[PDB]
Amino acid sequence: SKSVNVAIIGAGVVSSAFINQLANLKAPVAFKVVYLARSSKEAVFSKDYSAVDLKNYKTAPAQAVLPLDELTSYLTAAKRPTILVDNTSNSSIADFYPKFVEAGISIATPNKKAFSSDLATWNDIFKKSAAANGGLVYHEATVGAGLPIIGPLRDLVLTGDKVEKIEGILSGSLSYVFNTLSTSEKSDKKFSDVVKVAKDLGYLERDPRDDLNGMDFARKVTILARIAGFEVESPNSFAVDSLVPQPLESLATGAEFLEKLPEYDNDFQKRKDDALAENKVLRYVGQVDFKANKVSVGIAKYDFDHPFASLKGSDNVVSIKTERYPNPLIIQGAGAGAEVTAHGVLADAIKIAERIAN
Amino acid sequence: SKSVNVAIIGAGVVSSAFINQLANLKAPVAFKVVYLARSSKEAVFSKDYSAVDLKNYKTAPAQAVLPLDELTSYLTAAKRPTILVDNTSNSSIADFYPKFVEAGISIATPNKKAFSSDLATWNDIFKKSAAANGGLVYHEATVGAGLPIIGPLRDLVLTGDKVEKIEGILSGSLSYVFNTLSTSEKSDKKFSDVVKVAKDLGYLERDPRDDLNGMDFARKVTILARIAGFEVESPNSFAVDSLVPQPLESLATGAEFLEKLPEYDNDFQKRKDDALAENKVLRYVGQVDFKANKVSVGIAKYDFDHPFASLKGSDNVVSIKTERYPNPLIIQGAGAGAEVTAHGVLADAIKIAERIAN
Repeated sequence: SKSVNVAIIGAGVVSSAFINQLANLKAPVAFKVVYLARSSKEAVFSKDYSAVDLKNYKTAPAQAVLPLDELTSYLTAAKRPTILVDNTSNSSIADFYPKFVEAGISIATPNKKAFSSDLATWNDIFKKSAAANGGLVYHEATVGAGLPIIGPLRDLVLTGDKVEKIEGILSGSLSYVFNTLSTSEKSDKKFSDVVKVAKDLGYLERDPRDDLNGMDFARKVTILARIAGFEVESPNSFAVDSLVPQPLESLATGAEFLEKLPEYDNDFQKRKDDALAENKVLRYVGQVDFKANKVSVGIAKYDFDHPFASLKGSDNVVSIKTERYPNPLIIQGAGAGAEVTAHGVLADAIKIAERIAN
Repeated sequence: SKSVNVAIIGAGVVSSAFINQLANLKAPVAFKVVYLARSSKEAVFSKDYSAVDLKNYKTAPAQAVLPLDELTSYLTAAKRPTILVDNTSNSSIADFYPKFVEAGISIATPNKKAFSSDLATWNDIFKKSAAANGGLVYHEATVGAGLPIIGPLRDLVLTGDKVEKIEGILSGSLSYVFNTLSTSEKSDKKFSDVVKVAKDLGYLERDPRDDLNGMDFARKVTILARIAGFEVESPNSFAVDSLVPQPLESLATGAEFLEKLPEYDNDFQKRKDDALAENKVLRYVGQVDFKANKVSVGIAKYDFDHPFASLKGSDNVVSIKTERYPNPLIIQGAGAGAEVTAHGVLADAIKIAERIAN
């Protein structure tokens, strides 16, 4: 009986999986899609706020995309509780989050641009969200896709627990590289060989240096740190050890990087064998250490029986050590993928709907 | 600015841990406690619904507790959104949940008696909850205390994911004994000596057979199965391999049972030492197998690399394999304790207040 209006701004397979899960959703609160941008130029919507048929939105009559200023006024004029679903990674759309929040529009998004920018933007979003009639901001899918990381961490902070240590493998592609490369047994597999097979399997982009610089990893560490109380200024304000070797960053094309990368496999082989000599595996981790007053993203060593040393494939994992959890809360699973990301976004949008629908 | 009325029913260490966490809460929703039952005979409440001072409820003028039928009328007469916090294990208040829910009173509790009984009681509670003006029912603290298990599992079922395999260690007591009695090495430590430690170390209660029959384990498995769609009739509808030998069940004293347990110390030694030759570790797990259409609670052999083979003492763990998670979602951490249980109840209460307050 209760209902909310939904505006979907998507592009790729995450948006396609979200619409399909939304169309097949059987829930108490009803969702009515009034705006759906298929690409960066087309959008499906009616002047009378008629429901967009999610079964045939791909062939429905489309118009030019409403600018963010005009989309806000369009959604406000319906006089209904509305949720904005930002299924992109667009920095421009993320810059418009404060305007959406003031106008009473709620946001459910996997985009982490607005949450891993400057600290001022972070404080600005949630201050206007806490204000009267401010929209709700749920962003569980920004860290670990549908894994329950941000939600349980916010409940920890809200009820009075004090977090002292957050460790995590928050990149599916880089988790695959190190789990395939560094185990508890002797191995001769080369760093460049696993990078090249991870690229053609789909874990790394066609140019792997976008994933190997650890910047996307650092954005997720910034989000968890700010939720936990470690108020980081930006993902550039702490140490992020890029996996790209220094003399290979100026190369313009990916083929030149993949051609020169194998000449650094000797340096990685010795480092992996050096840690194996002291009975440890290598892992590319992000750490929020309140005790050490340190936030960092880089390679670390872990004992053979450590939970991180038994990760398989591209599984993500996060370890949350707090005052009430001397032994840390550990959550692991698939941290990426179209369906699991769309699940995290839809779960957030349902929680918002239960709170604002009428 | 917005608020709900709260009626707290409690007893011992969890109730005091919850009241302290609620007294120091800095949340956007206000909680006005209009009824606080300290013991089974004394309660603090006023004719005018005056708020109970949470820092002085112990040294306040107390009245006789209101019977359940009359407590419901007292709470509904205020015409305010109300949450009942049931910090007990009492079976009479659990039986009254349908009356609480139909009256519009929401419930947040760690008491699993209402959720681990007959299947007709389970459907009745959530049908009256789903009905118009029905109270919300949040019970995350029933399985794994404050660990995020029921929440995430409800979400993926709600968004259309198909569960196919749930495994879990759900007893801190039984997790301890099986961790310090079955490893990848080789141990002559016998079954009685491990139990004798927890016999008087607070892990096991006065009568060790209470935490060895696996019935509390079976209660939590029943809850997870019903959430995921395996509608179990009762915890006595599937196999529960009690660790208490049958000839020892007839004894009336826990000390007399423990002294004749070493008769089977060599039988478990045979069980333990043999599984090691198979490169397997013995763990006491609960399983919800949708493919085999079977629920069970008992001993099972697990590999050395399996996550269940390296648990930190009494840490609980749950594994959820679904259509979207071929590699299962795994959540582990402390599954018991007054502060972490109270946190699970408080986080649920906050989620309820976010949905009903005005």
